[PDB]
Amino acid sequence: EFGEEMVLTDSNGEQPLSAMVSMVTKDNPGVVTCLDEARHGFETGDFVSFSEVQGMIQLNGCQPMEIKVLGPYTFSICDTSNFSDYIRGGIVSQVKVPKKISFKSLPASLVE
Repeated sequence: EFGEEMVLTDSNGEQPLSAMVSMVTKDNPGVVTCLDEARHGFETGDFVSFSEVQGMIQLNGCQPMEIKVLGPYTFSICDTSNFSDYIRGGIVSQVKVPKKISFKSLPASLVE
């Protein structure tokens, strides 16, 4: 936004990605925003979980969900109408959803 760029020391780097919640709506889907002092790194289809929320904790205790990116600091989440109203707290991180070579074989097949 401005020309400045702070002058602190190194903080971010390595390890998974994370973000903070500045404001979220209780809709289906709902539109949430990120913290000015934070950056988002998820695309339409990624997954995120809740950390320490006030009121809207049910999300954290219900496994991660799928997000939607509307903009740089704008984005939506799954249906959050079946939970309490967001009061405070709430950290959005990037869960480690399955991404390995998982396969299943019910029948038997040795040599065709």
